[PDB]
Amino acid sequence: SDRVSSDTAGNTATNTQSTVGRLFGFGQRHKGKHPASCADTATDKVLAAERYYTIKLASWTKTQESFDHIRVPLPHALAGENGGVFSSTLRRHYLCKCGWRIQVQCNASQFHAGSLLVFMAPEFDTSNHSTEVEPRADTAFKVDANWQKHAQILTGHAYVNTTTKVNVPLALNHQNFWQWTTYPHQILNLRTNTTCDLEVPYVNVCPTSSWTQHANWTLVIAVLTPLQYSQGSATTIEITASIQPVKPVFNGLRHTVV
Amino acid sequence: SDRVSSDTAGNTATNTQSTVGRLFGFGQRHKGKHPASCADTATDKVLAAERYYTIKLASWTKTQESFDHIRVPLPHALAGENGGVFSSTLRRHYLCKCGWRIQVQCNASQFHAGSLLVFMAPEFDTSNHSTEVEPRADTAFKVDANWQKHAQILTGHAYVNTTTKVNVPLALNHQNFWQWTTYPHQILNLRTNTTCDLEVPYVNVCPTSSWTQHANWTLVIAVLTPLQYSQGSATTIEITASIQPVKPVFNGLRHTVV
Amino acid sequence: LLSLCKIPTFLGNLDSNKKRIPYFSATNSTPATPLVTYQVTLSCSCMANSMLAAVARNFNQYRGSLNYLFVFTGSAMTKGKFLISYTPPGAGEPKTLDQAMQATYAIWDLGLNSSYNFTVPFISPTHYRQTSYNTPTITSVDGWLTVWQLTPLTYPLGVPNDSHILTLVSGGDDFTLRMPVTFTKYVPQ
Amino acid sequence: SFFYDRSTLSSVLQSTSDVSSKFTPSTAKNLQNSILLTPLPSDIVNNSVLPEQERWISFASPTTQKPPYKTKQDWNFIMFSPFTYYKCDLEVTLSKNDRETISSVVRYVPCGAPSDLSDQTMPQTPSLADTRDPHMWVVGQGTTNQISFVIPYTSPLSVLPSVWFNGFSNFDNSSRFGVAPNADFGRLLLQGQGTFSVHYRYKKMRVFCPRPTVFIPWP
Amino acid sequence: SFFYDRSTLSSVLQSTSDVSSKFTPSTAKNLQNSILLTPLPSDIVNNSVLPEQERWISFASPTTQKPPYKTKQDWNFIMFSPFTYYKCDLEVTLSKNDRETISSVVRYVPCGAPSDLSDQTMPQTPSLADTRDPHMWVVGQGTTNQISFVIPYTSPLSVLPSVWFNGFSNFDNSSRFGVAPNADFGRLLLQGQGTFSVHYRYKKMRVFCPRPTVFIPWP
Repeated sequence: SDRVSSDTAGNTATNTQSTVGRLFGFGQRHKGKHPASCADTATDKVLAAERYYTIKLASWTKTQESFDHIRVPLPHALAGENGGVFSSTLRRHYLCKCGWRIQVQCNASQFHAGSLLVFMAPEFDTSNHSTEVEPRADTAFKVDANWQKHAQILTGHAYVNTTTKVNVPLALNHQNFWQWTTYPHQILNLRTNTTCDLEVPYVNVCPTSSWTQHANWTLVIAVLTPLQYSQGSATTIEITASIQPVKPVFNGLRHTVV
Repeated sequence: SDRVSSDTAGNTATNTQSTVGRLFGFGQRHKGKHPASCADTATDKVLAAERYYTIKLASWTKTQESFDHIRVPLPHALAGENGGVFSSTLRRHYLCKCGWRIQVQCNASQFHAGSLLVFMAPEFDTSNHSTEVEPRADTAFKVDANWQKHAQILTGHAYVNTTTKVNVPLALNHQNFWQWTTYPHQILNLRTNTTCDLEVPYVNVCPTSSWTQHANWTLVIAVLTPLQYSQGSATTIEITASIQPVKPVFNGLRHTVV
Repeated sequence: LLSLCKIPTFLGNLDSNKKRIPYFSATNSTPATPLVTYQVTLSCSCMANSMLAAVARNFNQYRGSLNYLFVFTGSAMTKGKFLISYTPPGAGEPKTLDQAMQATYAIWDLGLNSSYNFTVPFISPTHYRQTSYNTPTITSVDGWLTVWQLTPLTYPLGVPNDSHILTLVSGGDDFTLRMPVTFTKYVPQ
Repeated sequence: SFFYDRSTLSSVLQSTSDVSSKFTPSTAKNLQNSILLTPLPSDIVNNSVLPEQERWISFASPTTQKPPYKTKQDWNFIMFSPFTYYKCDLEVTLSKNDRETISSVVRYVPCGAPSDLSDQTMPQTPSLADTRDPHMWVVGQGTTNQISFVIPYTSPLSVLPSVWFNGFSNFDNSSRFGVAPNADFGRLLLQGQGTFSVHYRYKKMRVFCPRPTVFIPWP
Repeated sequence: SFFYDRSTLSSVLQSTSDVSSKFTPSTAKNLQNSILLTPLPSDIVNNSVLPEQERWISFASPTTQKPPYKTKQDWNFIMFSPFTYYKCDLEVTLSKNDRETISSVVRYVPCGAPSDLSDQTMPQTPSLADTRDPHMWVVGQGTTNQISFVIPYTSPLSVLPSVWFNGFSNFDNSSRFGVAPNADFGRLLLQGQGTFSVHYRYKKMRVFCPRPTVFIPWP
């Protein structure tokens, strides 16, 4: 009913029929103001970049447990070729400042059970935790390919070998997921909605970001209640997301990164 | 929708999501006025007694036929220990005057069929009919433990042996159930509602009641349409009730009854 | 910091293998005992990892409402009714449905809306109550919250017998904490 | 602001050289004679000349599996910092661990400024005092063996990361992932005999973006 | 108010461990290194970790049948407290029993708050100072070997029982009958060398319900 919602962005448009509204993190929106730390007049209002970029994220199965999650580093998740003009413009600029408008999608049925927590978090560790190796430029800002387990992050994850790990009780990349709900979020309850709509402004340690070195925002999808269904019900349950950079402004035009 | 209803009474509260409204018998409510037949100032407005007392009533199976019923003598159904402070106060008073606010509960599913008639009746025979024995203090005002059949009450039930019964065509405790719908009531249709809400004022042959000798009101749940369901559907269908004495007033304080 | 306390966070329920999960199970039957029992203390092991408890651990006393949020995750075809009860102390834990429904309670009916927001009223002999304790006292333990199965969860064929109800807690609208302190230290693991 | 506006033990310092001598970075049973001003874990990292911010905490003993830790930090801050970024001024308190008359010189170096671990330019003078940097000098039986002062936020960053920094600090991304560049309040170098405990008090404390607290073992 | 607004000897404290060390509860000839702030008799009760309020006074010596007593209290208050309940703030004075230069750290713990008898989180630092709780640190030849301060009434009780409490403190009525729950002004933990005498001064003293004074032997 009042749950039918359409949202336009450039030459793209998202549509849902089970929305529970859009949550604005910090009750703020990125207004697109130029960073006062740059003298060069920023490149902005690029319609071809102010749109929704949709990508498949993961498959939800009965094996996932509460707090298992998928991470989507930003803006990096869209710095690839599929980032269209947002990407091609980003790659050719030293700095970028922007917010995010996101909708994650996931449908099941009236006979399926389970729920996900969809949230945005600033300075949320996106590094690989299945190794004791130091994170690198090409391994630190990648969209998770597999669901991440939860136990190994409560007290953090030090990039040191297994035997040293014993004398390291806490790492600064710790994430007490029991409170992940304190981050701007929404819940995707299979019985209620098939979409979640969020939007966050630009936050960072500085006016604009040298994105090549920093993924300030992270979109995270974690299961809260495990997926359940009986014999006969659809078994393929997938999660998708439409990500829109809100009024991105670019500074420091230069040759592209490789 | 407008079928979600909550009702508070003391430290209790009933909630339903399929109400069809509350029916006020005789369009009257017990206002809690003191009986003009008593000189002693009544004890009233006892919050600990003006609440909902919830009890399990019976299990509904496919074997019940139209007009089979369960009787709940009042105030006796709550004169036991589970009657809380209403009970402990009642047992220590010679007289009691009050109305009743009741909600009977019973859920099934969109795939079950059947209906019940929920009604309140004054001077409704609550005596045992499975015997020719004279009703006694401890057998006349008890909540039915088993469903009562219907045939043996159309013309009443004389407390005389089976052979005399032949020359006794009618007894004053007769109940033409074909007209039970003339009593303040509501219907619990499995396809429509899972609750019925009724309320009746105080009626009796006198200003206040010597309850120890008289159960003036009787809550009755009778099936109108037999329970039906197919193989696989939930088989356990139970009936419950929340009973609230409306503004009870007590007179004639004395030692307790045993 | 109160902002955090008001964000509903997950309670830790025990799995059949004594594992901790954010929900409890219910099926086509009405047990004579509560499905879950939470002692109202910000010290409950049950809410030990909720944001509410995490913040409360750094304060001496609290006051106000507590919100227990239950989210039904069963199928859309599953129906049923629960009786959520809050029993103040003094006469011990409620042993039967008859006892539970004699205290503060709300009947939760399943349907279109998925969750039920239950409030444990602040009923106390004192204006403030302790966040933790060595031994339970009348100023640190305030009774129990038990959820019962009023009517059995009911459903058609082709539906799993067990439904999972997510459980969360947080401070209510008039909830407050006071007196900043350090909680008993422990070794992470 | 009120909660964090109170002094909490956050570090310890030790020196075995006199006031009138050249300051030289040293370590003794996990105690340096200089400190990195940050509530987060700090310690000598991979043989760094001075303490740097750590990414994890380690026990001092290789056996016990029990504290003390070899890393310096405000335990109260680490155990309870439900925010991603923070902003504040720092009130530092430095106390001598015994009653022997104090005779010490401390040099405060703003966030990211030169440490200037140079020689004495004049004989028999405390090299740490040979600077325009803010420095303190306490000595005598009239003193009360302690020092306290407040410094402003000096980091080039707008706000400091309270727990993790999901990135590198240099352009070739070779630094230790997880540590932000210049995320501190400067350093404290000390000379003179003694062991001194340090306290931090967060003035006009402001926090941003709520986040999880350190997990606690299930009772 | 006037009568009780004056300092009276009410306790004595003793410590044999230095400032920069881990505080550990100890007893030596009936003197602990921590105190329970209450004018009523207090002492280690049935091997309690810290002093608790007593219900009776005992001689220190098992023979003499003469004081000192092994229990701590404000003799003037016990001998003259013609009221059942009292309300007030507490001005505490702590004095070193000899002229050796003082070097001590004292921690004040509000009524019923955690004692936090934990290890040092950093080497060579007074563990008692490793808190946000109000604590005092005095040391040096410029000091005058004493400490004084005033604390507010912190008990969760509206008024404190001055003599007896006709009841138990727990729900299973297993506590020591006669002692009220949290009927004190907190505790004082001390570290550093020395023996210190303690005084109490009852600020804005208010009393309720007149009652008998301690009986005195017939002349």
